Amino acid sequence: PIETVPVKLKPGMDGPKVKQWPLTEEKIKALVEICTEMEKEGKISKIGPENPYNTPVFAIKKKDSTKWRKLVDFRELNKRTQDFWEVQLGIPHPAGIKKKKSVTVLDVGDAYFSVPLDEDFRKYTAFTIPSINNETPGIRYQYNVLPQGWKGSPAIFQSSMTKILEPFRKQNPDIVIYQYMDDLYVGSDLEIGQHRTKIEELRQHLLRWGLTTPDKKHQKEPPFLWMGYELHPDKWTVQPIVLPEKDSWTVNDIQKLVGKLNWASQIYPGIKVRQLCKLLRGTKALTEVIPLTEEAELELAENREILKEPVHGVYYDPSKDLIAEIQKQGQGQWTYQIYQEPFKNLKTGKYARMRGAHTNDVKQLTEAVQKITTESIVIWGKTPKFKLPIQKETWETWWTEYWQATWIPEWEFVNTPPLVKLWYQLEKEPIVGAETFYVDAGYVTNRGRQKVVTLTDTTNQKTELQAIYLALQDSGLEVNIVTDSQYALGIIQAQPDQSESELVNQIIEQLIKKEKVYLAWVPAH
Amino acid sequence: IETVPVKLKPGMDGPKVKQWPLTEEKIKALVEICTEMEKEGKISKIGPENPYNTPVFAIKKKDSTKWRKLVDFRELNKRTQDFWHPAGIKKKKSVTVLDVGDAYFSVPLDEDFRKYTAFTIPSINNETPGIRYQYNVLPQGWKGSPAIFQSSMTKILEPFRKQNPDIVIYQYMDDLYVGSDLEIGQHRTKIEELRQHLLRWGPPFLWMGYELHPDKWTVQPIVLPEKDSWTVNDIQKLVGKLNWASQIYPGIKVRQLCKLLRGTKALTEVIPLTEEAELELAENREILKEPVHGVYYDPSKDLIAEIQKQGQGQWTYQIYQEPFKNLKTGKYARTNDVKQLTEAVQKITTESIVIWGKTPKFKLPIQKETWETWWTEYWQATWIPEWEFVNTPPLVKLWYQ
Ligand SMILES: Cc1ccnc2c1NC(=O)c1cccnc1N2C1CC1
Repeated sequence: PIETVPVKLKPGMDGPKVKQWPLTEEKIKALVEICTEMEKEGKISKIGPENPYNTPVFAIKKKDSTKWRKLVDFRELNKRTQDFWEVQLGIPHPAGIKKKKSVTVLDVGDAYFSVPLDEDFRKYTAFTIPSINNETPGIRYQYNVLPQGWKGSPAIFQSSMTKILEPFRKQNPDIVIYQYMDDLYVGSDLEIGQHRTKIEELRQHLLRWGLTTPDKKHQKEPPFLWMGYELHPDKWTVQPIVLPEKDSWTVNDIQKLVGKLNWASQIYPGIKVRQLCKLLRGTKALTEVIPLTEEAELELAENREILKEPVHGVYYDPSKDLIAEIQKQGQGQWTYQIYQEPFKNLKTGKYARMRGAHTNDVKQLTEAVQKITTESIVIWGKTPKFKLPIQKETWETWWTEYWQATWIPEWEFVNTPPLVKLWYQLEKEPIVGAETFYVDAGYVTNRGRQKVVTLTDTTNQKTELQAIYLALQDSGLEVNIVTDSQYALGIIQAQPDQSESELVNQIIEQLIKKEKVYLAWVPAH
Repeated sequence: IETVPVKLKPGMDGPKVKQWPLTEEKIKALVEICTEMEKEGKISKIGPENPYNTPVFAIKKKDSTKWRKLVDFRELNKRTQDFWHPAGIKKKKSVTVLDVGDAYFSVPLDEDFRKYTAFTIPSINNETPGIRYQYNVLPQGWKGSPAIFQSSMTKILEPFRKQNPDIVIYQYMDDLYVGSDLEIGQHRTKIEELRQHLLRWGPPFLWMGYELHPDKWTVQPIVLPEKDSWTVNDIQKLVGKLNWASQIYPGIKVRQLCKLLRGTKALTEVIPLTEEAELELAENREILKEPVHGVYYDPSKDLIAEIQKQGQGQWTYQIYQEPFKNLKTGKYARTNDVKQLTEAVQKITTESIVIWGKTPKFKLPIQKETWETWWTEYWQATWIPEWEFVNTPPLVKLWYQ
């Protein structure tokens, strides 16, 4: 009994005109009973031959029930129907919700069928029920409400829905509602009974609009296994995950395992999959079998142990501040956890993202802070005070001297090894009394020294780094190195401390070893 | 009132742009703002049948404790039909910038366009669907607005224009640039009056409320280290710099310098310079003393703007249309990086407007996620330039300042 939403077909398009599949007399019977049931309920109505449009219908029974069910294939109509505002793909994360005293799930029965369809649009929803006898033709109808499976259906519905609640809502600032598809989660802090009572109030508010809902005795009870998590009104966790105890693992198995493991990491700290992931290298078939390594099985067992003991996330307490803490779990790995009260976790997580072929902890660390911030703003519309294993001086140093602009919010140094530091720094001016190496796969020094080495299967870019490596190698604790390679200059000036290029890493090693190193660039010819 | 029929460029459809998530503080501010804009029938809540969207942000007024609703009409402005500049302004001594945005709201928007102006007030953790509206009047930041309001504008402005033709006034989007050569004392007064002379019909000060002083804007020439003693290193840097700049000023010769560099000498070894070298530097030094000749502003081309992080809160920018063909170069010094960067951008954009009445396509030395995270935190302009993100080469940074 609510405002109907105005619809239109995509521009320059006519309604769908597609032939009805030849049905069975058996199915024709069922359909007529259903469409009649429906026409007396107003959702559909017979139409004149005026209408030339048509959409295929068919009969399928209920699942595990020996009862017929009408289905309408709206693919074509939907191909022609205008687009709508997005049925939000945005899903709330548990760590962002606040505890309630009680909560309730209200399943909306006959959702779509409780809402009207733009009258000027109904015609397009035409379909036919074939006759059993030849020159005794079959029934033409059209939809008056919202057909399941239609484009707008979910959108329009979800909309009206909110419009309806808006009222109730306003006169119940106390209560909290969240609508998801056909369910309505409703929690409050009302004492047991008062809560149960207000639900009905609501249940009625909806009733006034023909919105049928389940009674107390038929409603679902906490916890609520919501896409990945179990939701009690005051605590949460993830969907119970036990690790198989196989002795033979297939590529696919491992993939599935890693995926699962990943999921869990958002809450279960210390979950690691580096070794298991390693198992994929060179694999040739989703059904190939890979034996476990001592580090892989160790890891498996260690994760298996971690999962054994269940954990439960806490809810958002907006009155408190949210603290985010980060740790370097391994080369390239970072773990973090956010909380308002010590160890009382809202959410946890890892960060392995490597942006660029070469990086340093500082750059990497920073990138993680960013990730976190983004998340926060999204789940809580606020950013956390960070706890970081690095000292300002360190940060500031790198910062100030990096070519790209950057920014980190309020953060506090936490002395929690391993601390992130800079393993080396390029001198900012030439070193007096330090041998000067001129490179181009070979070098020459001011002291007569030289070596023109041999490199095979080496790329242009790779030949340049080599020379420099060489230079570092034969030189003493202080070196000045002159090169024409802007590339290398770049790579190194960024003072990376990890790279997935083996050569680099070596050089990096050299650098850390030296007392003072100066790198300079000069043109080619 | 009589609404002028507006339309998108042929075949183009409306914007369907994602809304960057906002902080609760911002959100609330926007709810409060739009709620009142609704009561005034400026905007209206919309329905599912509207698939369009444009991003919304809340910025803080300069030395004002209120918020301003900012709308990223970039995508739309680009798709809107084309509706159909005082060089004297850039010479003016003083120019004040005002925000005339609120005028637009007195004029209704063509009903059949309104839908394209749809935007959304996001919900934390998607706990809520998100509040959607569209505009009923001319919306701030929409290129259409100034055009469609031009007429009424000129009208309320012809008096001052002739009652004070010693003042130049330019209108760009929601902003009014009032130039003059008066004494800063006189200027500020004449500005205020204009304000009431507008109150008369339809304006807090923009850009610190403060002034601008175009007359004093100058080009940052390429420089060379002047120094007492010259070491091999110094010279190497020199030549490197020189060679680069020779692609702009071809008259630059390095010949003699390069010769002081024969031999694999030690980097710190000081090199006294020859006579030919000395003069070669001088000549080069002389060539750089001014911007390269020939470069002219082409209205039919995009105004590009690149920035470099120097350090110590110092930045370098260059405005051009064709590589090496710079229309202007400058310097910016102070906070934190972003803040600084945004202030650079805004500052730079203003100049572009004042000078070539247009906004530039920036190239920022930063990471999207980060920029998207903070820019609104310091932004105060009423317009938003187009921008892209890049990775500055260590050499270029070196070749400037
Ligand atoms: C799935 C979901 C999404 C958003 N909020 C909630 C829920 N479900 C809950 O079970 C829940 C648990 C605790 C507090 N609020 C909750 N609710 C709020 C509505 C009462």
